[PDB]
Amino acid sequence: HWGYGKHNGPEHWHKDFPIAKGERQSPVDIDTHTAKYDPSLKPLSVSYDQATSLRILNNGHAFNVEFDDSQDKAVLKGGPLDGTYRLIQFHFHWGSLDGQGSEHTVDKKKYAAELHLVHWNTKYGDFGKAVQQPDGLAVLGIFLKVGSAKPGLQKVVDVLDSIKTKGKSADFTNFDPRGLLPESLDYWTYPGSGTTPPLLECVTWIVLKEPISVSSEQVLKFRKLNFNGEGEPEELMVDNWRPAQPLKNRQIKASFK
Ligand SMILES: O=c1cccccc1O
Ligand SMILES: [Zn+2]
Repeated sequence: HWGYGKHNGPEHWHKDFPIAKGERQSPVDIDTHTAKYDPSLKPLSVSYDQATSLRILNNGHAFNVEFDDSQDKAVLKGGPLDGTYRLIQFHFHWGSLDGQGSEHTVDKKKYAAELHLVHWNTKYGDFGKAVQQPDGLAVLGIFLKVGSAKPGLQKVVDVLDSIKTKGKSADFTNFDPRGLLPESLDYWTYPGSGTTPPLLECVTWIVLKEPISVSSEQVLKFRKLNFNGEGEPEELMVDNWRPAQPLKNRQIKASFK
């Protein structure tokens, strides 16, 4: 089955998921000079005050912090979006070394990691119906650089010992994802896809310009997780990023001058 190794990595995905070579795949390189300011974009509205986290799960490719999405509680709207998108989960992608790990790149620069806050369009009733639609998802992408610690990340780092291997979960209530956001909500946006199989082309990407800083100790702890299940040979969960894909017939728009 798919993964991030030599034999089952991103270059192989297209055999089981032909949409891998589709017209609006993600991630992409953001060429900052070629991304045009769009003064018709709105400010992003991130309303996470009532977000209810439930659980954290190692799914064998990342860890997901899952939210209760059965009511309108943690929503994204505005910016490029029409309508209301509900947060369902966040996760990260990261590297084996600080010099790589992000999925999106900025003028070919790779950040140490990238956070994805996944939201589904509430006009489609739930996540599963939303991923049958070209405007089903909105993903807020936030870059991580290594420097100062992010205090709001620490509750996540500290629970990872308890979900080391694939299939493990832990209760993870009362986690406030506002503590993962940078100061500025300036963003780039484009139409694209999920970045893991099944790579569905549902996503309005909203990629914040400002990274967050995390400490070397915080990212080191991500790197102790395992792709494998308990009792299987240990394979460190590192380099769980898909490289930049061809832009094709798309324009990346900037919310800022
Ligand atoms: O960020 C993601 C969002 C939606 C679907 C699939 C995979 C991802 O990494
Ligand atoms: Zn992701």
